[PDB]
Amino acid sequence: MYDAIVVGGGFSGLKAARDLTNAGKKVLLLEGGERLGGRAYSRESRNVPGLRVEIGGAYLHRKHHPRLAAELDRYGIPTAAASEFTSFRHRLGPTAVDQAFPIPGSEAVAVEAATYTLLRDAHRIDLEKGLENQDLEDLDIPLNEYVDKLDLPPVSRQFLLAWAWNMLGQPADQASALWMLQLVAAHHYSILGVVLSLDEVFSNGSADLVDAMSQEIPEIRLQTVVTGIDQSGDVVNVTVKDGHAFQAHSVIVATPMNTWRRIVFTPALPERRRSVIEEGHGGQGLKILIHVRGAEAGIECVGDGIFPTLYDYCEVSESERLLVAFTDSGSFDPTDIGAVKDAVLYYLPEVEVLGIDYHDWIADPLFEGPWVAPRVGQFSRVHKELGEPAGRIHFVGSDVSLEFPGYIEGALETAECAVNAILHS
Amino acid sequence: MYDAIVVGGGFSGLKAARDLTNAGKKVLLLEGGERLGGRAYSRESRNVPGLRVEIGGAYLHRKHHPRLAAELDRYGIPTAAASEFTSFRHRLGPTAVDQAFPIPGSEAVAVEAATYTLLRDAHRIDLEKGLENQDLEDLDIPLNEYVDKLDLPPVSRQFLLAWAWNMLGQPADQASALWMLQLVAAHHYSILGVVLSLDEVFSNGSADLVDAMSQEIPEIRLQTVVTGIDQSGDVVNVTVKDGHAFQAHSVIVATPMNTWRRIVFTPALPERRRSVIEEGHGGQGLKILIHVRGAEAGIECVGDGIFPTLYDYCEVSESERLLVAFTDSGSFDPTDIGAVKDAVLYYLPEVEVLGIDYHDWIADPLFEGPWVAPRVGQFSRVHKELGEPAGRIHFVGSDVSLEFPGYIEGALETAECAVNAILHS
Ligand SMILES: Cc1cc2nc3c(=O)[nH]c(=O)nc-3n(C[C@H](O)[C@H](O)[C@H](O)COP(=O)(O)OP(=O)(O)OC[C@H]3O[C@@H](n4cnc5c(N)ncnc54)[C@H](O)[C@@H]3O)c2cc1C
Ligand SMILES: Cc1cc2nc3c(=O)[nH]c(=O)nc-3n(C[C@H](O)[C@H](O)[C@H](O)COP(=O)(O)OP(=O)(O)OC[C@H]3O[C@@H](n4cnc5c(N)ncnc54)[C@H](O)[C@@H]3O)c2cc1C
Ligand SMILES: CNCCCC(=O)c1ccc(O)nc1
Ligand SMILES: CNCCCC(=O)c1ccc(O)nc1
Ligand SMILES: CN1CCC[C@@H]1c1ccc(O)nc1
Ligand SMILES: CN1CCC[C@@H]1c1ccc(O)nc1
Repeated sequence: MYDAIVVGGGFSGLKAARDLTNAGKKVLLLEGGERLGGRAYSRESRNVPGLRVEIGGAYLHRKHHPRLAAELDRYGIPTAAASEFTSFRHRLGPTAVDQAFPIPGSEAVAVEAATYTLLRDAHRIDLEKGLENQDLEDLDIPLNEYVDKLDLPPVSRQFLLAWAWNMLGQPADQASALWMLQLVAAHHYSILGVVLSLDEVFSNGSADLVDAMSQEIPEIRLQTVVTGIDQSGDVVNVTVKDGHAFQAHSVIVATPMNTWRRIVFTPALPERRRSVIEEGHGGQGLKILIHVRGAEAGIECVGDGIFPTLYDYCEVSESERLLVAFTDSGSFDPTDIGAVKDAVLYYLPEVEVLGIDYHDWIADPLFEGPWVAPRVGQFSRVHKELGEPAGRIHFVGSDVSLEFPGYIEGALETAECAVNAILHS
Repeated sequence: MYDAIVVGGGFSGLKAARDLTNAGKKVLLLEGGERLGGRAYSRESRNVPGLRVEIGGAYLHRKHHPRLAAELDRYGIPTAAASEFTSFRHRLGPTAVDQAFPIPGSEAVAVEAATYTLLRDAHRIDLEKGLENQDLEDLDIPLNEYVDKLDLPPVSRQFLLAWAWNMLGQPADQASALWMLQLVAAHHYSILGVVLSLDEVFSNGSADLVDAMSQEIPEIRLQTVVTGIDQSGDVVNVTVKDGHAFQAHSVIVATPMNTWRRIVFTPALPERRRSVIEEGHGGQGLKILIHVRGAEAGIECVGDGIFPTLYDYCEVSESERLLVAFTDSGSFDPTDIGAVKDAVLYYLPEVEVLGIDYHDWIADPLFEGPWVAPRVGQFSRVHKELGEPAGRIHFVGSDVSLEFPGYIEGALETAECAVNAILHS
């Protein structure tokens, strides 16, 4: 038997398992798949042989993300500034300006006012309490309705909705305004910070840190899918798809929220939690790497396209590049290459699409989702609860972070909490 | 005897006297000087013969200033867009950008935050109540201290303080933060609107409207300085520097606040009012028209100069122009032409100063001040009261407007109030 079993080998699981190990505990980490790192997934390009790409999480900001910064410093892991953008090719209408902040002067007053309104709303949110414990229900409404109340003129209206489509992985009519405001809160109550936190990448890929962390973890089982967690006895029993059970005093669930519904918990999880767990969150984020010819370097495009954002990712050669597009998988089918060409040519009519690369996170049974975003009405019913212990079973992950949800920093933050909870026992 | 005597023939007095006349009242207007229009003063340039200039109030915005808009439409008075600015020559340090909004991206987050803080503060202010009736005392502190609390980085810090020096006619250490916030409130709670309301000028000068209004006023006495207002009897008696007294049921004081202290009121004015009336406000605004050679058209400069602002005013010829500078008369001596040259050359080292033109509003015994600005601590003690009736004696003027203080619109607004008060009697 173990002091602790950690279920799931993303950053959250890895941290928990390492930190518990180093505290002198006997830890087992069970990972269902063939790799560690979870939604942090560097690998070779499908389009360009020998090219290493990030197919999930990539970007960080040392100052919004201090735990991650610490990890990077700990292992001497190199980061670099993302390629700064020099060419702006927006589709925000004829009054827009082609720079990084594309709002014209004629909109300045409206933006000023909307800025005050948004930040005043975000300031209603205390990040410690949970979104369900703060009388925030009036904000838990479709983002398109919230934004209609702001009565923004067209460039700023469309610019705000494009980055919110990007950031949430949801179209405006499925996104919750409260959740948008939560992201604002999470970035020291800054609308601007939401985009500015896309500051740096791993020079050598996220696997750098994955590998550094795992090397400190003594017991790991890959291809071990947990199907059962049973704390009806004195010691927790963890059953597994094709193997013998494992036992521990404590279990950490460090798997994605939208997979919890596939595990049988005994006893059943607290009732307040059950519906949302069954529903899942509504995150439909879709990140497409696009291999292209004819693109100048340093392009950034924001607009009203089916790709709200399209921007430079990496130089492939003197004529070729990868770009990255964000949309959502409800709205867009990345396997329809004619659709990809149309969405790119909308911004960049001179560019030829050579291929795309993505991961279908939503179809992956180890995930059933990209990053977290609630359906309208979910997180004002239940939110903080989702990341609280049920007896000896802890829940961690980016998905349940109050502080940094949907970011790597959130995976680290939740793990930190569970480790400490456990070490006091 | 009259139904009403109006004392002072600026826009406030003119409106009151006209509107009362048209209501069927018997009105006398007494003006102490040789002209009508008061701090709206078009005249021929001291520097350039045949050139008509505005030596006080000039700028308006039809949408912030609806009464003024109505007056212009009433008499068919033509306005034009002020010369839009195309050349920016700021002194805001090396990270500043030479455009109308000079804040660099590196400051964007700080500006966002400060914007929220300022507007949240301005929103404490209800424009109807008076600055003394709202528990705003914590804001009634030197602007430099308030701004130090914002902890702004240099370009935005200096940009904000430059326009506030301009707008208030006071250096940061004599200006009240509460008053700055009042100007913000007055512009539909917009920091930006404070500057954007410099939208248009009178095509033919402010005298256009002065003359249109006065033509509707049947009894006017120029060179008639009021020295006494006595409402101890049943009918008000108004005594005058060199002449027989005049009598009326009602008197409107439409003279500048800083001149009230020279009139003997009988009985004495309500005690709450007396100290501030004796002090006067601390407005030291100073507007200098500068005749120059070598200046390109469309210049605008904001910076940390003894002139916080310096901008284009009018084309004099192909080589010559007028610019306008704002500073304050405590800080700067406009009769020291070597000082003027230094202050211009700081922004514009290629420009030759040929002459300056201004009016010493502060030395003018008919004014004793430019536009209103309170000393720190004044208007949180007494403010609304200054513009309230004392028995049969009304107080109007830009100086006492809650809605639009220091603007022409405020002169119209206060007059409107007094007229209506009187017509209900
Ligand atoms: C397209 C995309 C782009 C992103 N971009 C960024 C970004 O730029 N910056 C950033 O900070 N974040 C980014 N992220 C979000 C961030 O990457 C994730 O929220 C974070 O990595 C999640 O870490 P975690 O440990 O909570 O979960 P995961 O990384 O999901 O780890 C969960 C582990 O559980 C395993 N598992 C599932 N079921 C079982 C089972 N029953 N038994 C055993 N194991 C199981 C899975 O294999 C997985 O390894 C992105 C995510 C996606 C999808
Ligand atoms: C340099 C400067 C620039 C300005 N720029 C602008 C601008 O761009 N836009 C804007 O809207 N406003 C501007 N103004 C502010 C605005 O012009 C004034 O607040 C406004 O015109 C005041 O009108 P009023 O009727 O209250 O008083 P005033 O115009 O001051 O009229 C007061 C009248 O009382 C007379 N008087 C004084 N004592 C007596 C006495 N005892 N008896 C009889 N008469 C007396 C004076 O002669 C005067 O005619 C500016 C002002 C100045 C000084
Ligand atoms: C460099 N930090 C964000 C700058 C502003 C911006 O618009 C942006 C968007 C995406 C990205 O990768 N980098 C920058
Ligand atoms: C044109 N309206 C204000 C534009 C912005 C500005 O900085 C400004 C300042 C003075 C002035 O006369 N006009 C404009
Ligand atoms: C997918 N989200 C989750 C955290 C940050 C990441 C992301 C990365 C790039 C981008 O353009 N938009 C969002
Ligand atoms: C003197 N203030 C009083 C109202 C507006 C006026 C003014 C005019 C021009 C300028 O640059 N600053 C202030």
